[PDB]
Amino acid sequence: KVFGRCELAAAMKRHGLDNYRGYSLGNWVCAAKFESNFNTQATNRNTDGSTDYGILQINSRWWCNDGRTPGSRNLCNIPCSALLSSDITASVNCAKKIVSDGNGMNAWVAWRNRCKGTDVQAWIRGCRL
Ligand SMILES: [Cl-]
Ligand code: NA
Repeated sequence: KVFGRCELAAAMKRHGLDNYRGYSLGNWVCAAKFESNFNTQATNRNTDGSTDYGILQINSRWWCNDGRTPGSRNLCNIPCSALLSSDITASVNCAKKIVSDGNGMNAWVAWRNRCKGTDVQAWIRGCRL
């Protein structure tokens, strides 16, 4: 599914991401544009050989098991495939655990490289609040 911008803003608020560990809702919406272009089915290869999955692009080396990444820890006890669904619960439960891993949202290179230091409110401007 390719979520509409305000549709995704609405969903992440439902699960309690607005201001989670101090990161305003718009930082998450901003992360989800640039990681995946708003698409729950997104999958990408990293060099280290790991793959990034879904809306936020959760990585298989630590975070979910995909069976092809040596040394995977499956720190969300989850199949990476389940994070491509249309129901973003698993991707949020896991994202809550990553962000809480100390380096915050800097765990997302597109957040660092593109969201951070910006007016992350443009990402929810027009959302019915
Ligand atoms: Cl932080
Ligand atoms: Na893993």
